[PDB]
Amino acid sequence: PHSMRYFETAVSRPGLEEPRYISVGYVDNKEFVRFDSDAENPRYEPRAPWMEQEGPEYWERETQKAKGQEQWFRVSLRNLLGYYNQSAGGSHTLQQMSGCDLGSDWRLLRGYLQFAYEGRDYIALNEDLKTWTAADMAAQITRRKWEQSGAAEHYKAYLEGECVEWLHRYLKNGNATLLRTDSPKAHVTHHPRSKGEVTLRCWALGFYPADITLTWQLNGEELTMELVETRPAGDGTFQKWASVVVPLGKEQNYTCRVYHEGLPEPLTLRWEP
Amino acid sequence: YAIENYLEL
Amino acid sequence: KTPQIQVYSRHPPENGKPNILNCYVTQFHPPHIEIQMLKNGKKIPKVEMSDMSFSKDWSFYILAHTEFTPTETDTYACRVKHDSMAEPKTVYWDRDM
Ligand SMILES: [Zn+2]
Ligand SMILES: [Zn+2]
Repeated sequence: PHSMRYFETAVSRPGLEEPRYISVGYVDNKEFVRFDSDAENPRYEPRAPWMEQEGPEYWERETQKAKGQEQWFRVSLRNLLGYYNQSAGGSHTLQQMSGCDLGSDWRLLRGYLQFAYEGRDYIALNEDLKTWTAADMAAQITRRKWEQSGAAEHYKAYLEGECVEWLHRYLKNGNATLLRTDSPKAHVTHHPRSKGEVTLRCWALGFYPADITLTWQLNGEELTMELVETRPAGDGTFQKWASVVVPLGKEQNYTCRVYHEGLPEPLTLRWEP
Repeated sequence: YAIENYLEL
Repeated sequence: KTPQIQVYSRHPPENGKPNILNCYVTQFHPPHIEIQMLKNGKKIPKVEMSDMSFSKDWSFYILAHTEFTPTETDTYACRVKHDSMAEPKTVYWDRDM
């Protein structure tokens, strides 16, 4: 289930005409390009070494698109100010997500095009890639405007065409690195909790991709147990743990299991004194 | 391959 | 949206061994935020900040980190200021989590 996304952001700045604009491209949830308007002279830059096999023409063409998007978001922010009847002395945020999911048979599985204003759903292209879901009264103005102009056809063309073709290009060009996994390294720690009770904490460290499943079992039955959100280690890998409160002396009846696509075999761990 | 948006909001 | 904070080390901590302390801040909006990391109540001057990113639910996230060497007694914290909160939110490092 390969994917490509572009996550874009414009933040207006009170007293300045130009918002800050930032675009980030992803393949399979990993950053591979980024554009930032606040840079010295802004360009799309490669965020993964395999992208450096793209030539000057590619970077120049992508950068000109960003310059376009930057203007597009500026006008849109000003329009939104009108629709919501807001004041110009504040900061406001416009975000966009777009891109595609590709199956193993190279069929487009889903196309995405979504906007948010002030961190709330504004308008989105439906799964049919033909019609719009507007989330509030203001967004209906945009919907009408975009239905009038046939905007959806433009995005459909991109999603069904360039998005899937270029993602395949990238998969081909970056295959080895794009398919690389890191296995989780797991261990169990033991902590006092209260009288008669202790905490077992099952750790998974150093894994990639971020997707993972941690489970606790009593005898051989699964449980429900504190589970932290998966978090970046800062070195390209991820961490997670799952803990359970168990009665003193029953620690050996509890077993942790770790499931990750990077492992050659699911892990089964117990607390080891 | 970045997207180019059509008409503004 | 009120920012969520995790404070944790890059590697399993060993006293006396150079490590990285992370402060992972998520679920916030708007993206302007002030993050400070503190050692024994004192502002740490060399703190790295990841670039700005947001996730599928539109909320932003960011990773602050700093070089540190855990000891038995030094305490570390991450202090976050954001317009969604009245008081700055401080989360202390717990090596067990
Ligand atoms: Zn097996
Ligand atoms: Zn290290």
